[PDB]
Amino acid sequence: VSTLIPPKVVSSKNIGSAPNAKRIANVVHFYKSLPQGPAPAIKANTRLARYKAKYFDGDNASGKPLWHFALGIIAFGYSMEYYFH
Amino acid sequence: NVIQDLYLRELKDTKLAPSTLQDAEGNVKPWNPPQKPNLPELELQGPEALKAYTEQNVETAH
Repeated sequence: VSTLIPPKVVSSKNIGSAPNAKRIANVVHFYKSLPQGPAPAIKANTRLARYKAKYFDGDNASGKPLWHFALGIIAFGYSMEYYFH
Repeated sequence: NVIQDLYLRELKDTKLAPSTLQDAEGNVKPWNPPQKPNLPELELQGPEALKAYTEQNVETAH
């Protein structure tokens, strides 16, 4: 007898599976995606964007800024020692 | 001799024995006609079924 009409009806496979949710996510995310992100920090300029760039970038974490930062406070109180003495 | 006597007697005095076609009819199956030419009923006639089917099974194909 005469075949039923379901095989030629589709209209809820688009909620029917899980990658639909991911699809509607990644059509927004990827379509308006940039090839590369914006920045790993770069502001501190006054001849100190260089200080941050050399020391406090993702390029390295090394003891050089620590030494520098320590020395600033040492220079304050060391001069003040002779202001107190 | 006796052959001739029998031949003559037999043939002459009764050739065939009685028979009647009318009597035969009772003892044999009579022709009887098929009843109705028949016409097949209109199967699933019209969109009454279709409108019903589209609604009934709106089932998708997954």
